[PDB]
Amino acid sequence: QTLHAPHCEVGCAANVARRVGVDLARQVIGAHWASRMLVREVGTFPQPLLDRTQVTFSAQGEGWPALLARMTGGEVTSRHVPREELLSTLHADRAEGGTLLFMEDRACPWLDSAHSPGMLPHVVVPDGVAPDGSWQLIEGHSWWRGRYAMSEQDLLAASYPDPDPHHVAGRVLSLRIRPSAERAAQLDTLARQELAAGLRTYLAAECGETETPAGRIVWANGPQSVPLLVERLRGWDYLCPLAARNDLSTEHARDVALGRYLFLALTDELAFAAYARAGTLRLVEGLGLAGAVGGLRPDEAWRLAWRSGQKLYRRLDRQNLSALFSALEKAAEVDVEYARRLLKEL
Amino acid sequence: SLLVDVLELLRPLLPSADTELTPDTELFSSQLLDSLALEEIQAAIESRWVPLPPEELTLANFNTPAAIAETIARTS
Ligand SMILES: *P(=O)(O)OCC(C)(C)[C@@H](O)C(=O)NCCC(=O)NCCS
Ligand SMILES: O=C1CCC(=O)N1CCN1C(=O)CCC1=O
Repeated sequence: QTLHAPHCEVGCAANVARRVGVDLARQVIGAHWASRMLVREVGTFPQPLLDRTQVTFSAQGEGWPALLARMTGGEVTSRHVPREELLSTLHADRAEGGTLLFMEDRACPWLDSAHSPGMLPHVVVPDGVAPDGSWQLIEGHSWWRGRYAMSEQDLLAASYPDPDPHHVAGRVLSLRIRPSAERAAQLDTLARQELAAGLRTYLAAECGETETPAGRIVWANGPQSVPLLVERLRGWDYLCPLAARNDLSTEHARDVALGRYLFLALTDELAFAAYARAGTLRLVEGLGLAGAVGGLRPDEAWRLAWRSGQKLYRRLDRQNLSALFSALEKAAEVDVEYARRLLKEL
Repeated sequence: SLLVDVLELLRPLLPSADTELTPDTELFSSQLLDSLALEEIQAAIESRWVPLPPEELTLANFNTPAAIAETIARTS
């Protein structure tokens, strides 16, 4: 019953969107076609937060907050809220959509993470107070997806942790996104027009960079994205021989852990691509345009890349990396043909 | 028979032959199986029955042998 997605904030957003009659995965995510390599690397000195060269992939494009806001005519706003205002802010957001509430891994008993706040904060969707007086929390990540109960006292404690490494105390993302009735009746039309726009951005194949205290950030869009991603990721072929060694220094141990994490985080983005492409296919079907693309399945191609990423970060075997590269090439090739034929009919 | 097939493929992934394996045995909440075991299960399933998408990789679907067989049956 609970919706979910490979990124927990996206699954959370999907549940809020459904409250107001919006199918996030089909009409918002699925309507935003995108493909992008991102790199963080040495730029202009000094960059004190640059800890390592880092590369990943994204199919999020402009991201669901921008898309959801303009498609519904609403707003997606991050704020920090005082403890005395939290419950009333949740009830006020609820009348118009909902709230993404940030909180540490260790505050959520179902995550079984009492020992650590996580590398990044968790997010949940409050679902009002049950008749028995407990608050309900919706979990948007697929692995733990579901609804959970928490006392009002535990909820407020969870929202204002001390210490607060992630700086999530009172942090709410408010989704006030209830469309007008006429807008809601038109949503598929807006999704169709967003669909064509993202396809044009993708074929435009723009790119850029920006110098930040955490390094130079480089991005490249479009058909070029996955070839450039593969060429860059080749640089991590040292991971498997290094991981195989048993004379590892503390440094080389960190090298392996962070290299594995690079590929774990990449794998979550491959999963998101699979999820978003499947959304695009459902959108296209409902729009009557499935004849345009003639059986091409970018959703399955990215699902294969996803599985290859899982095997790689789990095992770091010698040939897992090349298998991942093969799967990505195939997904890149399906994507470009799918996009070209779909855009022709739009 | 699918429930029988799942239990069979699960048996060599357990840490010891001592380990009780019933349809209701908890596999992942109980730390009984690790990430490498999950890879074997996913690979077994796409080789034999159905290519499971991310949407189906949930603790609910994979925590017991009965849930796994349910997942295969429902999605095949
Ligand atoms: P592998 O890491 O893919 O193994 C799969 C898994 C289900 C064991 C894995 O996703 C997992 O459960 N990792 C640990 C979960 C946890 O409590 N981590 C910190 C909070 S998310
Ligand atoms: O999908 C998300 C949202 C924030 C975050 O860290 N993730 C990654 C997956 N995840 C959880 O959802 C619980 C612990 C973890 O690493």
